[PDB]
Order: sequence, then structure tokens, then C-alpha cells
Amino acid sequence: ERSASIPFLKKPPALDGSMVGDVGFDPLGISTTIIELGGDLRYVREAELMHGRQAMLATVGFVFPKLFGKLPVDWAKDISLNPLEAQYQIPPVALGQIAISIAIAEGLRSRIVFSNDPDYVVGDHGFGAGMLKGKSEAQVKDMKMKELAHCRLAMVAITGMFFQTAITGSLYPLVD
Amino acid sequence: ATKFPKFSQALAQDPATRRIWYGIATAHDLESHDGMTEENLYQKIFASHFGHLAIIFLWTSGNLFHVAWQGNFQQWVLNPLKVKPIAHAIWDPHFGQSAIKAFTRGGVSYPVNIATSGVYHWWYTVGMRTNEDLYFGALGLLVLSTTLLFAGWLHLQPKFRPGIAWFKNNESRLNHHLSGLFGVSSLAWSGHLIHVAIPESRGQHIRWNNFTSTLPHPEGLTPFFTGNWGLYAENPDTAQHIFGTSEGAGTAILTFLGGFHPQTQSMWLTDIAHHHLAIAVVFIFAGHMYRTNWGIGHSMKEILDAHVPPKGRLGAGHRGLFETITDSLHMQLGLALASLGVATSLVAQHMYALPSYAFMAKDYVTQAALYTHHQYIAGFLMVGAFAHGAIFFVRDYDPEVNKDNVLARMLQHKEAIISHLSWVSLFLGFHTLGLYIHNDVCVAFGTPEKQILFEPVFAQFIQAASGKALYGFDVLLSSSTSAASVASSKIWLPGWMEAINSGKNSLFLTIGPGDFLVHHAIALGLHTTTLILVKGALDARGSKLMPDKKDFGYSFPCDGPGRGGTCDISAWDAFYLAMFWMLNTISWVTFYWHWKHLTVWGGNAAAFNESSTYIMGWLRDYLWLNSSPLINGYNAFGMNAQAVWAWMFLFGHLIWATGFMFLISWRGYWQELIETLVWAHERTPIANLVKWRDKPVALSIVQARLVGLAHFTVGFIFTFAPFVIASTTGKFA
Amino acid sequence: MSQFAADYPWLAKYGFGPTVKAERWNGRHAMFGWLAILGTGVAKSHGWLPSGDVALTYNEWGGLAQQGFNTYITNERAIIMIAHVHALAVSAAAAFGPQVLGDSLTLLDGEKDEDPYGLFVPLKGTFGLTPAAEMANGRMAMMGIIAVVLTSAISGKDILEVVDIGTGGNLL
Amino acid sequence: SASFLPSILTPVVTLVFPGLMFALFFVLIEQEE
Amino acid sequence: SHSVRVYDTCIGCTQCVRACPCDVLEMVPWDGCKAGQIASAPRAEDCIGCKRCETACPTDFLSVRVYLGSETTRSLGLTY
Amino acid sequence: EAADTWWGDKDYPPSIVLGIGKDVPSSIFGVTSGLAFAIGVYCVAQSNLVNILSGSTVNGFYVAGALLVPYSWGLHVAAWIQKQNGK
Amino acid sequence: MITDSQIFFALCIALTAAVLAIGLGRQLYV
Ligand code: CLA
Ligand code: CLA
Ligand code: CLA
Ligand code: CLA
Ligand SMILES: CCCCCC(=O)OC\C(C=C=C1C(C)(C)C[C@H](OC(C)=O)C[C@@]1(C)O)=C/C=C/C(C)=C/C=C/C=C(C)/C=C/C=C(\C)C(=O)C[C@@]12O[C@]1(C)C[C@@H](O)CC2(C)C
Ligand SMILES: CCCCCC(=O)OC\C(C=C=C1C(C)(C)C[C@H](OC(C)=O)C[C@@]1(C)O)=C/C=C/C(C)=C/C=C/C=C(C)/C=C/C=C(\C)C(=O)C[C@@]12O[C@]1(C)C[C@@H](O)CC2(C)C
Ligand SMILES: CC1=C(C#C/C(C)=C/C=C/C(C)=C/C=C/C=C(C)/C=C/C=C(C)/C=C/[C@@]23O[C@]2(C)C[C@@H](O)CC3(C)C)C(C)(C)C[C@H](O)C1
Ligand SMILES: CC1=C(C#C/C(C)=C/C=C/C(C)=C/C=C/C=C(C)/C=C/C=C(C)/C=C/[C@@]23O[C@]2(C)C[C@@H](O)CC3(C)C)C(C)(C)C[C@H](O)C1
Ligand SMILES: CC1=C(/C=C/C(C)=C/C=C/C(C)=C/C=C/C=C(C)/C=C/C=C(C)/C=C/C2=C(C)CCCC2(C)C)C(C)(C)CCC1
Ligand code: SF4
Repeated sequence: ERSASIPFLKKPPALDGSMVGDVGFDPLGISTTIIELGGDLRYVREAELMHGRQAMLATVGFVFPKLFGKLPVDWAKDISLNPLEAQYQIPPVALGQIAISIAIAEGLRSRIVFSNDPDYVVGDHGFGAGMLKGKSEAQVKDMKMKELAHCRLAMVAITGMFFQTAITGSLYPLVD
Repeated sequence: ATKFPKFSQALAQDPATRRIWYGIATAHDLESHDGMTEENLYQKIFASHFGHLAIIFLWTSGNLFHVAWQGNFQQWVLNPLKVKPIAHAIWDPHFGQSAIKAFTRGGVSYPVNIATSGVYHWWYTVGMRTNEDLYFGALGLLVLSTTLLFAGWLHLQPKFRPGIAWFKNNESRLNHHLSGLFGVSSLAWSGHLIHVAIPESRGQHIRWNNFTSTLPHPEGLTPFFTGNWGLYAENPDTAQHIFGTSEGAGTAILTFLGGFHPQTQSMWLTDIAHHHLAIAVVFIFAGHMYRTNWGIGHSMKEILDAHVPPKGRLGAGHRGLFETITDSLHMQLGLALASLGVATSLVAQHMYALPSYAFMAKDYVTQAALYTHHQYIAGFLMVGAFAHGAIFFVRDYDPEVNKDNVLARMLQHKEAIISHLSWVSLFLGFHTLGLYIHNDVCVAFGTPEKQILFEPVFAQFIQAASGKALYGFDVLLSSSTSAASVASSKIWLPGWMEAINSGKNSLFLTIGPGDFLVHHAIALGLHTTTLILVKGALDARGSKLMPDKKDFGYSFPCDGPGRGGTCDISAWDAFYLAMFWMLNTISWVTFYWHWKHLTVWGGNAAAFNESSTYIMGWLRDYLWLNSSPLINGYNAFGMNAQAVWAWMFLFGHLIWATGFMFLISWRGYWQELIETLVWAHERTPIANLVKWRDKPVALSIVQARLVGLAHFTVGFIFTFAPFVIASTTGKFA
Repeated sequence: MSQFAADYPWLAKYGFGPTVKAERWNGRHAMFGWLAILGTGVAKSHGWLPSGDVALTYNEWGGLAQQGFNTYITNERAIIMIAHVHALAVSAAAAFGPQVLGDSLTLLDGEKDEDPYGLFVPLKGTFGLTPAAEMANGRMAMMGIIAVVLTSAISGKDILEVVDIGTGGNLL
Repeated sequence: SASFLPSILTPVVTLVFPGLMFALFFVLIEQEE
Repeated sequence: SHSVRVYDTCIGCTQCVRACPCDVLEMVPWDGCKAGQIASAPRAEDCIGCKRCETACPTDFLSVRVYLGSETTRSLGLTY
Repeated sequence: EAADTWWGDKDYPPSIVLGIGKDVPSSIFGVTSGLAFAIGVYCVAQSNLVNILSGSTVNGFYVAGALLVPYSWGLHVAAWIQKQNGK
Repeated sequence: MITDSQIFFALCIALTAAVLAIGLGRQLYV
């Protein structure tokens, strides 16, 4: 009847449990207007998952060049602070390799995602399988819940970092 | 099957060449294809919308890229009044030497086309100053077209195809369109103007690297938040501004001076941003109207069902109109084309009346071409709206749903409507042709003083009421110490009066008896085209000659030679007949505009004022006189840069002429000719081993009418465009 | 493969598309074009005959004179273009001629495309004029063309002179 | 050097592309079940 | 092939059958009129669509109706 | 869906055409119609009795009060609708 | 002045747009 997240709001009828992180948080009813189109929540969960994974890698990448240091190789004269202003000093003879690697990875992932197949667990790209063998469904569910919690936390974190370094000089508790 | 019309089993079994023609001609008719449901139809239309939008943005990106690569934007910015804008470079292995030297113009050293679309002025106003900016805009639109193509591919996927209930969500779609697509886009354009285009007009260089740290106003969000919004209007650009530089500039971002910038002869850039901000707020409020998910808002069904006058004045009111509009895509499309045709005719009037782009109203060639462009497109959209209304009547109108409706009563008294349109058209044609022939005979007999010249006092009174003060009417805005003249006297009046009372603008051109006569001709054309289209739409469902016309469809050849003869009886034939009348009235409008502006730009408005009252004056002073630079583009003594316009002039003549083939000669003659040619090929040696797969037949009757009409229209456009470009280019005034 | 066979059945019937016949033919063309690139390097080295400073006048070449940006087409580019046109005419005569002594460009009536597969195509034990070794040579030639194009584009040097880095004193 | 692109692309596109499209379209027209 | 229909306003005056140049129409027995016959179209695949039957009908808004449809080698009247 | 709002067989529309104000009696509608008309005419008269200026004299309270003139039209129409309905 | 690398980048983007246009047209299909 009523959602477990917003107790004074109705429960989103599309969010009927049986999914990681389903705490009934959908005040806009995005998932309501997805299933009445005849779709499901596989694509939006996949988008949330890789958004969060890129968010975690981003949180490490904002802090690492100034807190620890740069690469020992040359051409690393980019600004240690201001990663958002350090995007523009990257030489093209590294951007080519970066773009090619991301292009082939996302081509393989696009072949995975857009195919049709119903046996594809959302997020199970096969890159990470070295630690989930011999585990019950509760352990896998807890591990995926930890992944989703880290996803949402890291996305809020990177939004904070980008809106801090652009307006304010830098992050307060760690930089400057 | 494997045959080409996979969507029509009837066409695939046609053993003749008619199969190919009808498969090409009926490819987009998604309602009549084999095994088509409503949901699949809506999904295919959504994907086609995405593809067409991608085509639009690819075309715009191509314009940007060609001006950036092969253009002279760098040279044109430094001197806009003397440097010819460049469309693109010419590659032709057919050119001779003298054609290469003749087309080598502008600052460049290669053969080149001079742009007549006005894209240089438009980009120059909105802050473009270098070729890199145009190239980056081209890249952005290329990426946008790529994204739209991927979205169109994505929404045909099985998990991403929207349902039929999503498409018929009128309240949500109109809320989102009215708020977002209109108001938020207008607000973003006002933001772009204030942040980039206004500082670029004042000499500042604002781009993607410094816009987030440069304040568009010296205070910045303090007058907005405190409520002192009039601080944004103080210190405007003085009337010595010099566009692109900083002398005499101001620090105002939202003003309503009104009128024109004195140097560029265009409206103030601060007026446009203020206008866009106001339109943004109004459209967001208007999009806050219909109930979607939160209780508040209207239901469109209840508004339509409620609007019934108390005692049967309009029948059952608008009951049942909600069900007919949502379930018929032809009625929605017809309303959309009618509104868009009105809109593009409005832009045609207002872009010459009130120019907004800097250093236009002095090129005169872009000024002519844009007006003729938008007027012809307006005529096309106007004819298409009535055509789709006829299609809606044929195969989407439900008489039991519309019982005693406001729409069924239109069919109830259709004879009165057609007869009164007939009366208005006959009256207007009789009288304006009689006045024109009277003036012809009076001028021919050596007595021009016997002409019937009616002074257009109503439109002159309107011009006086807007502020024009040479007619001496002394009313409203033209007279000071009036309520209208006092109430606005300190907001927008002084700029408007200094712009309307000068002789250098196109604001409210001085009009005489020739304007009266040609306005009556324009009204004749509009009423007769409306006559043909309305008669076709209302008699689409049947008439006395054919009471069961709805059973035969929207387009069919005839009903035979019986009961008198039934040539051109369908509503499609009414469209085909009204196409000629639309072309005629648009030609009248563009002739009037072009000759009036040709006389005004040359400082010789007396020539128009004296020669526009009779037909021979038109024939010998506009068409015969202004064709001399056009037809002399190439001759026996050489050629110049207008040789391409002369060639295209003859080209349009020939296409317009070969339309008369299909329009006057009909199938039988050609079918017998084809049969003789079939015998010839079958009974000659060597060549009879080559055998056709599709049996050659003559073109069908409706196909022939379409082909002749398309020929007529293409020849019409391709013989008017070179004249309206080369005659203005061949005179520079 | 079967994805492209289902996607383009008319195109995959005649052996066009990502097939072994196409890749073998492209490898052979890459081999001959590597030989042609080396020959043009020798042509700029010795200066056998063509000079690339003079122009092509209109009075002797028509509209195939000044074409790009009112810029002259040179005699060196014209000579190499004429040689390429003659090679293409021989190519058209071989493609649309009698199928004698040759592997066909396309697949004939209902014949299956060959499959020497790929991967690493074992060089030892396949020496001589064998299809696997010629296949390997053409594959390496195509990769050499790709690498030379990328290296010239990155370095901003001439394509004929970016390989002059990797030779040393050779030809030119 | 961007002075070669007109003379390369304009013949290739304008001549070669629609000729192949006309041949392909004609073949797709005349194939049957 | 075109589709030919005969409605119940037939009077059985046989003019459509005589006017037919392709032997499409014929007279079958009936009891709804004074003549005791109604027109029929058993050979509509031989219809060419020239509408000579519709010119020959005397009834107000003709009882025999020909709707133009699919085109074959017979309905096009092709000798080749 | 929606409600049956058609009233072509009756001399007055039903009370449900007023939406959220379908239960307000006619006297409140008429009194608020007169008050809104008076206040709106006063607010728009403060734009011609005093010349409205470029920012100096705009007075957004008079702008917000100027919207009561079209609101006063709807209130006296709704007053008639409730009066015929007996409310 | 627009450099050759910029023109080739635009050509690559147009080629990708062409392949997506072919994909969309064959998703509507014949
Ligand atoms: C705020 C959210 C939003 C926005 C921005 C849009 C935007 C759009 N929708 Mg959309 N839609 C939405 C929500 C939204 N939708 C929702 C919630 C639904 C479901 C209920 C739909 C259902 C829907 C359907 C079913 C379809 C669209 C379509 C479209 C496109 C319209 C075509 C176009 O480009 O016209 C752009 C038009 C304008 C920007 C304004 C034109 C009118 C003015 C008067 C023109 C003149 C202005 C100015 C003078 C121009 C001069 C500029 C310069 C040359 C000087 C457009 C991209 C259609 C489409 O193309 O599909 C891909 C379509 O078929 N939508
Ligand atoms: C110059 C060529 C021309 C002219 C003059 C006309 C004239 C006319 N067309 Mg027309 N038409 C044309 C070309 C032309 N068409 C072409 C090429 C097409 C494409 C096929 C059409 C398609 C078309 C359609 C589809 C329709 C018309 C209609 C009309 C009539 C409009 C009413 C009107 O103006 O009455 C004025 C009458 C005239 C201009 C005819 C001349 C009559 C006399 C000679 C005028 C003399 C002046 C003065 C009164 C003399 C005094 C008389 C004396 C005895 C006292 C009118 C008869 C519409 C119609 O019939 O609606 C009523 C209509 O529905 N036309
Ligand atoms: C729809 C927009 C459009 C139009 C009408 C043109 C027109 C033209 N371009 Mg062009 N071009 C465009 C966009 C466009 N361009 C874009 C976006 C780019 C950036 C990649 C280029 C890059 C470009 C170059 C580099 C060159 C031309 C050249 C030319 C000219 C010769 C034709 C040719 O070889 O084109 C070849 C064009 C391409 C290979 C690029 C593809 C063009 C767009 C992306 C396709 C749009 C298709 C359009 C929607 C129509 C769809 C229906 C169609 C399938 C029938 C001709 C005037 C040549 C020239 O200057 O001659 C003097 C030349 O060398 N173009
Ligand atoms: C818009 C595209 C286009 C282009 C780029 C060309 C290019 C050319 N035309 Mg041409 N033409 C075109 C469209 C085009 N045509 C159309 C639409 C028509 C009909 C109105 C004509 C009618 C026409 C005539 C009547 C003549 C030309 C001639 C020429 C040549 C100019 C003379 C010269 O300097 O070369 C001189 C020519 C050569 C050096 C020979 C070059 C060898 C050929 C052309 C290359 C092989 C191309 C190959 C077969 C293309 C395969 C296409 C297939 C895959 C579909 C040149 C090759 C002239 C010509 O060809 O001279 C004899 C000539 O007399 N054209
Ligand atoms: C090459 C392999 C991949 C390496 C990359 C990597 O990392 O591995 C991926 C991985 C797991 C794994 C695998 C391996 C076992 C490693 C290898 C396997 O491969 C095979 C074949 O075995 C694949 C896989 C997936 O199974 C695990 C990595 C997890 C990661 C990296 C998790 C970071 C969260 C960061 C957060 C939550 C930040 C919060 C930040 C917060 C909450 C803040 O408040 C910050 C902030 O307050 C600050 C400080 C100051 C303020 O002013 C600003 C704010 C307020 C914003
Ligand atoms: C306190 C006052 C007392 C007297 C007034 C009064 O109460 O009478 C009420 C009454 C009769 C009554 C009574 C009953 C209710 C029946 C019973 C009462 O007894 C009770 C309590 O039962 C007694 C009595 C006699 O009162 C009748 C009321 C009639 C009324 C109120 C009629 C308004 C038309 C509005 C129009 C036409 C708007 C046009 C608006 C226009 C043209 C515009 O909007 C232009 C616009 O530019 C504007 C201005 C602003 C812009 O933003 C928008 C645009 C640009 C578009
Ligand atoms: C869910 C929901 C709601 C919601 C929501 C919300 C809040 C959604 C928010 C989603 C959000 C916030 C998604 C962020 C994505 C950002 C990413 C992936 C950034 C990557 C960043 C990258 C890849 C950057 C990499 C850098 O390398 C660069 C570029 C330069 C380097 O020097 C530095 C580093 C390494 C860092 C509603 C609307 C509230 C109600 C509704 O009903 C239900
Ligand atoms: C596996 C896979 C993927 C992939 C992939 C990849 C990496 C595909 C890569 C394909 C690649 C890299 C294809 C190169 C071809 C090079 C050719 C044809 C060179 C020809 C060159 C020829 C024929 C010779 C030409 C000339 O000799 C001529 C005629 C005359 C001379 O004067 C000049 C030269 C010498 C030049 C995705 C993207 C991940 C998606 C999906 O998962 C499928
Ligand atoms: C066939 C059909 C159809 C269509 C139709 C159409 C096409 C129509 C059109 C219509 C139209 C096309 C209309 C128009 C209109 C217009 C108008 C209505 C205008 C108005 C204006 C105004 C109102 C203004 C006023 C003013 C002002 C405000 C300013 C100042 C001055 C003056 C006073 C003038 C449909 C689809 C529906 C369906 C059915 C069938
Ligand atoms: S259309 Fe002609 S052939 Fe057919 S039934 Fe009528 S008269 Fe006979």
C-alpha cells in the first residue's frame, strides 16, 4: 500500500520487491511509466550500476593525483589540483588509446546489453567472477547490495566534488 | 513476399510497371499497408520522426561546415555591407576557362556560389566570429544527428517500443511541449543572448572557456533576487553603438526601447532577450494547465464536452471531438499543418517588416529570397492541411460519434458554404479584373486620368493608428495627447515612432491604389483556393453525382463516363486543382512584394505607384524590364556569373512546359502507343532476345495527374527563383 | 558471418562482405600496393621521369585540370593517377573477364567460400606458394598499411617518408 | 591537404554511389518469391 | 481483379448483361421484383473495370457497382 | 476517464463543471467577482493614471492584481452556474 | 582556417552517422 522509504506516499506499483535496493523510493513514478510501456527495469538498473561504478573510479581519480602523486613517465605536467581543468591538458597521443579502449569495451558491453537474451543477470558482465563461487543467494544478494550502496554513495560524492571544485577552490576536509 | 511492395500483396502481383510506381508512391501510407495495427503504426511514425529530425540537423550541420570550410566568414565579419557571403565552393569538370574566371568572386580565388539564404547575418548576430565556432557547431549538430538516429533505432526495439496508451496521452504531451519545448527553449535562448550574443555585440569575447566566470551584468543576480528588475534596463546601447565593438555601448541586458538599431537597421538585441524571457514565462505558465498525475489541472474531454451553447445554437456543442481527434492522425496532422502554415506566413511578413539580423535590409537578395521561400512553403502547408482534412473525412470521420456535433453540422450546411465561397470568389474576380481591364484600356487610349483608382483608406487608417504621420488621419498613436499615445509614451513609443516615420525601413510601406487592387487580387486567390479545398473536403464523403464516394477511397480515377461523365470527381482531384490556384496566388503575392521592394530600394516608388494600376504596367515595367540582367547571363559575346541563373530560368520554363504534357494528354493515346512499341520490340531481330520482366504500360490517371502537377510545380519554382535572385543581383537596388 | 549472411543475403551470396575471399583479395591488393609504395619511393629517389612542380593546363586536359580550390594538379599526381587508371582497367578486365588461371573475385553458382580460418596460420610446414602463407603475407601487409597510415597521421610527415624513417638511406 | 577532397569525394559520391544504388535497387525490384 | 456487387434495387432488365464486353455478368432467378431475376457476377476475375454495366443501369443510383481493385493481366486488358 | 460534463439537454451546466470550486455557493462567487473586478480595474488604472515607466514605476503588486480582471469574468459566470443549480 | 585533421574528424562522425542511418532504415526495413 505505502512505500517503505516515503511512508506518507503510496508504494510504487512497479517496485514490488524482488530486486536489489528495492526500498520503494520512486516519488516521480519513473518505473510506473516504464512498465506501462511494456518495458522492464533491466536497462535502468544497468545504467545505475555502471553510473555508480564510474562514480567510484571517479572518486578515486579526483583525489589520487594531488593526495599521492602523478605518473613517473613524462608529459605529466598537467595541474595536480583541478581535475576538471586537468582534462584539457591531456595529450592526444594518450586520448587515442583511452578512447579506443573504452570504445571496444563499450562495444562488447553493447553487444551484451542490447541483444535479447533473458539469462543475462543485470550487471553480470563476467569481468568479476573470481570470488562468488560456493556462495549462497544471501551472500550474493548482500554483495550486490553493497555494490549498489557504494554506487549511490559514489554518485552523490562525485556530484559534490565537481560542484565544490568548480565554485569553491577545492574540497575542504582533504585539499588545501 | 520477396517482391518489392512487401506491404501490399495487391501491388506485388501486378505484372506491369505500375507495381513499381505505386510501390514508390504509397510507401509512407502506413494506414493502408498489409497487416498494420494501430500500435505498430504509431511506433513506425515515432521512428520516422526521429529519422526526419536527424535529417534536419544533418542539413544544418552541413551548412555550418561548408561555411566554415569554403566560406569567407572572416572577411565578411570585417565588412558586411561590401563582401558577398559565400555558400560553398564549386567543383565542376564541365566548366570552361571563362566560367572558372566568372564564378571566381568574393575574396577567394576559386569558383564559388554566393549565399542568398542569410545564414551569415544570423550567425553574426548570435555571437559567431570565427570559422572555428562554425566548425564546432557543425560537430555538435553531427553528434546530435547521430544521437537522434540511435534513438530512432532504439525505440523500435521490443523492450523500448512505447504502448498505444502512451501516444494518446494528450494532457501530458501538451503540458510537456508547452512548458519544456517552448518555454524552456525560449528561456535558454534568452540566456544565450544575454551571455554571448549581447556581449559579442559590445566587443566582449565570451566562449565556452570564460562564460562561467564572466558576469553578463555588472551586478549579477542582485537586481533579480532583490526585485529591482529595472536595473537590468538602465544604460542601454546608445545610438552610436557600432555593432561588434564597444564605443557607445551599454550595460543593459533586458530593455524594450523598440524600433531599430541605427547602424544595423535591425531590432535591439536586448529587446529580443527580454521578449524571449517573457515568452518563456508565459509558456511555462500555459503548460501548467492540464491534469497529468497530481489532481490539479484540466481534462481535455470535459472542456470539449462542456462547451455546448444553451439552446441548440451549435447543436450538441463539441461533444465527441475528443474521441475523433485522438483516434484520427489525419485531423491532428491537418491542424498542425494549418497552424504551421499560418506561422511561416507570419515569419515571412515579420522578417521583412521587422528585421532582427544585423546588416540585412541592405543585401536585398536574401531579403527577397527568404520572403519568397517562406510564402511558397506557407502555401504548401496550407494546401496540405485541407488535403488531410479531406482524408480525415474520407476514412476517419465517424458520423455516429459526431451526432449533431459541431463537425457534423459543417456537413449539414455544406452547400451554403460552397455557394457563398462561390459568390465571394466570383464577385472578387469580376470586380478586380474589371477594374484592371478598365485601367488597361484607359491608359492605352491615352487618358490615364480616367482610371478608377480607389485609395486604400482602411489600411492607411491602420498605419496611422500605428503611428504613421503622413496620411494626416491624426488618430490614436499618430496623434499625441491620446490615451494610447500617452500610456506607452515612456516605454517603447519613441523608438517605434522614429522607426515608423522614416523612409528607410520596410515598416508599413506607403500604399496607394495599386496596393488596393493587388490586395483584392490576393483576397480573390485565397478565397478561390479555399473554395476548391473546402468543397473537396466537404464533398469527400459523397455528392449527388456520387453518393457513395467514401466507399471508393480518398483517391480514385473516376466513376466512368456514365451519367454525364465523372472526370476529376475525387477529393484528391480537388487537391490537384487547388494546387494550381495556390501557386497562382503565391506568385501574385511574391510579384507584388518583389516589385514594390524593387521600386522602394531604388528610390523610385513612383514607378510602382504609377504602373501598378494596370496589367501592361506590370508586364513592361517588372517582368520585361527586370529580366534583362537575367537573360543576359550568357549570350553570343560571352558569359558572367548569372549564366547559371539564366540556365535555370530556361530549365524551369522547360519543366513547367513539359507538365502540360501529362496535364492535357490522357492515357488512351499513350497506351496504344505503348502497345505499338511493344510489338516493335517483340518483332525485331537481335533486340527481341532482351526481354522485360515488367510489362510496360502507360501511367495511370491519378499517377499522370500527380506527375504533371509535380512538373508544373517544380518548373514554377525553378523559373521564379532565378528571376527573383538575378534581377535583384543584377540591379543591386 | 551468419549475422552478416542474414543481414545481407544478397551481398553474402556472391562472397562480398566479411568473408575469406574478400580478405584474401584485400591482402593481395595490399601486397601489390606495398610494392607500389616502394616503387614510388624509388621514383622520388632516382627521379626516373615525372616532375611534380609543373602544372596541368586546361588546354591539354580539360576539366580534369584546375579543380580543387582553383589549385593546379601536378604532373607527378597525374602520372601516378594514369598508372592507377591502367591498373584499374586491367582489374576490370580481370574481374569481368573469363575466369582463367584465377581464383574468382566473387563466388560462382552455389559454391561455398573457403576457410583457412586465421588465428596464426602456421608458417612452419606451409612454406612455398601455399594459400595460408600468402594469406599471412597479405594480412601482415594490411596491418603494415594501417600502421603506416596511423604513424604518418600522428607524426605529420609524408606517408612515403614516414617509412623512410624505418629504412635509413634507402631509395629517396 | 583539403584541396583534394572535392575532386575525390564529388565524383565518388555523385557518380559511383547512385549508380551502384540504381543497380542494387533494380535487382531488389526484380527479385521474386 | 476488380470486385462487382449487385444490390437488391435490381429490376432484372438485363441491360448490364448485354452491355458487358467480358462476359462477367449473368441473370439468375430471384423473387424480389416483377421480372423474377437479379443480376449476378460469377466471373469477376474477367472484369476489366470499364463500367459499361453502370452506364446501362436504369435504377436511380445504379444497382450493379464495380469497385476498382487489384490489377492483373486480364483486368489491364493486356494482349502482350 | 472523466465525468459526464455534457449539458446540451439542460438549460444550465451541472455543478461539476467548476472542478475544485464545485461546492462554493453563488453569493461568495458574486461577492468575490465584484471585489476582484474592482481591485483589478483599480490595478490596471494605476498603469494609465500613472505612466508605467521602464523599471522605475512597474509595481508588480499592480501586475498581480491586473490578473483579477479575467478572473472576475470566471467568477460571475460561476456565480450564475451555482445560482441555477440552487447552490 | 579549418585544418585537415578537423575535416577528417567530421568525416569520421558522418561515417558513424551513416552506419546508424543504415541501422535505423533496416530496423524499419523492407
Ligand atoms: C519537456 C519535455 C519534452 C520535450 C522537450 C519534447 C520534445 C520533443 N518531442 Mg516530446 N514528449 C514528451 C516530452 C517532451 N518532448 C512527453 C512527456 C511525451 C509523452 C506524453 C512526448 C511525446 C512525444 C511524441 C509522441 C512525439 C514527440 C516529439 C517531440 C519532438 C518534436 C519535433 C521537434 O523537433 O519540434 C521542435 C519544435 C520547436 C522547438 C518549436 C516549434 C514551434 C515554433 C513556433 C517554431 C518557431 C520558433 C522559432 C521562431 C524558430 C526559429 C529558430 C531560428 C531558425 C531563427 C521534440 C524533440 C515528436 C518527434 O519528433 O518524435 C521524435 C513525436 O512524434 N514527443
Ligand atoms: C487566367 C486564367 C484563369 C481565369 C481567368 C480563371 C477564372 C476562374 N476560375 Mg479558374 N483555373 C485556371 C485558370 C483560370 N481561371 C487554371 C489554369 C486552373 C487549373 C485547372 C483553374 C482551376 C479552377 C478551379 C478549380 C476553380 C476555378 C474557378 C474560377 C472562377 C473564379 C471566380 C472568378 O474569378 O470569377 C470571375 C470570372 C472571370 C474572371 C471570368 C471572366 C468573365 C468575364 C469575361 C469578365 C469580364 C469583366 C467584366 C465583368 C465584363 C462585364 C460583362 C459585360 C457582359 C457587362 C473564374 C471563372 C473557381 C470557380 O468556378 O468558382 C466559382 C473554381 O472552383 N478555376
Ligand atoms: C545534408 C547536408 C549536406 C549537403 C547537401 C552537402 C552537399 C555537398 N557536399 Mg557535403 N558535408 C556535409 C553535409 C552536406 N553536404 C557534412 C555534414 C560534412 C561533414 C562530414 C560534409 C563534408 C563534405 C566534404 C568534405 C566535401 C563535401 C562536398 C559536397 C558537395 C558535393 C557532394 C559530395 O561529394 O558530398 C560528399 C559528402 C560527404 C561524403 C559527407 C556526407 C554528407 C552528409 C553527412 C550526408 C547527409 C545526407 C542527407 C541527409 C540526404 C539524405 C538522403 C540521401 C541519401 C539521398 C555538395 C555541395 C564536397 C565539396 O566541397 O565539393 C565542392 C567535399 O569534398 N561535403
Ligand atoms: C555529376 C557528376 C558527374 C561528373 C563528376 C562527371 C564527369 C565528367 N563528365 Mg559527365 N555527365 C553527368 C555527370 C557527371 N559527369 C551527367 C548527369 C550527364 C548527363 C547530363 C553527363 C554528360 C556528359 C557528357 C555528354 C560528357 C561528360 C563528360 C565528362 C568528363 C569531363 C571532360 C573531361 O575533362 O574528361 C575527359 C574524359 C576522360 C579523361 C575520360 C575519363 C574516363 C571515365 C570517365 C572514368 C571511368 C568512370 C567509371 C566508369 C564510373 C563507373 C560508374 C558506375 C560504377 C556506375 C568528366 C569525366 C565528357 C566526357 O566524358 O568526355 C568524353 C562528355 O563528353 N559528361
Ligand atoms: C583491473 C581490475 C579493476 C580494478 C579497479 C577497481 O577498483 O576494482 C573494482 C572493485 C572490485 C573488483 C574486481 C577485482 C577483484 C578488483 C578484479 C576483477 O577482475 C578479475 C578478472 O578478477 C573484477 C572485479 C570487478 O571483480 C572494487 C573497487 C571498488 C571501489 C573503487 C570503491 C570505491 C568507492 C568510493 C566511494 C564510495 C567514495 C566515497 C566518497 C565519499 C562518501 C565522500 O563523502 C567524499 C567526500 O568527503 C570527501 C572525502 C571530501 C569532501 O569535500 C567531498 C566529499 C563529500 C564528496
Ligand atoms: C463589492 C462590489 C459590489 C457590486 C459588484 C457585485 O458584487 O456584483 C456582481 C454581479 C451581480 C450581482 C449580484 C449577485 C451576485 C447576483 C447577487 C448579490 O447578492 C448576493 C450576495 O447574493 C447582489 C449582486 C447585485 O451583487 C455581477 C458581476 C459581474 C462581473 C464581475 C462581470 C465581470 C466582467 C469581467 C470582464 C468582462 C473581464 C474582461 C477582461 C478582459 C477584457 C481582460 O482580461 C483584458 C486583459 O488586460 C487585462 C485587463 C489584464 C491582462 O492580464 C489580461 C488581458 C490582456 C487579456
Ligand atoms: C532515482 C530517483 C531519483 C533520483 C536521483 C538521482 C539523484 C540521480 C542521480 C544520478 C547521478 C548523480 C548520476 C551520476 C553519474 C555520474 C557519472 C557516471 C560520472 C562519472 C565521472 C567520470 C567518468 C569522471 C572522470 C574524471 O576523469 C575525468 C572526467 C577527469 C579526471 O581528471 C578526474 C576524473 C577521474 C574524476 C529522483 C529523481 C530523485 C526521484 C525518482 O523518482 C527516483
Ligand atoms: C570484432 C568486432 C569489432 C571489431 C573490430 C575491429 C578491430 C575491426 C578492425 C578492422 C580492420 C582494422 C580492418 C582493416 C582493413 C584494412 C584494409 C582493408 C586495407 C586495405 C588496403 C589495401 C587493399 C591496399 C591499398 C593500396 O594498395 C593500393 C590499392 C594502392 C597503393 O598505392 C596504396 C595502398 C597500398 C594503400 C568490434 C568493433 C568490437 C565490434 C564487433 O564486436 C566485431
Ligand atoms: C479540412 C479540415 C480541417 C482543416 C481545416 C483548416 C485548414 C482550417 C483553417 C483554418 C484557419 C487558417 C483559420 C485561421 C484563423 C485566423 C484567425 C482566427 C486570426 C485571428 C486574428 C485575430 C483574432 C487578431 C486580432 C487582432 C489583434 C489581436 C492584433 C491587432 C489587430 C486585430 C484586431 C486584427 C481539419 C484538419 C480541422 C479537420 C476537419 C476538416
Ligand atoms: S466493369 Fe465492364 S467487364 Fe466488368 S461487369 Fe461491368 S461492364 Fe462487364
